Amino acid sequence: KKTTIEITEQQQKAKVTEAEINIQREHYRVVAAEGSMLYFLVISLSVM
Repeated sequence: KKTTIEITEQQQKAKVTEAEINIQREHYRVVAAEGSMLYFLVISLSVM
C-alpha cells in the first residue's frame, strides 16, 4: 500500500522534472544553436 503511493508520487515528480527540463531546453536552445552554427563555419574554414 505504501510502495504503490510512493511510486505514484515519483511518477508525478517525473512529469514535473521532464516539464521543467523541456522549458530549460527552449531557454538554452538559443545558446546551443549559436554554438552549432559557429562549429560548421569552423569546419568549412579547415577546407580552404
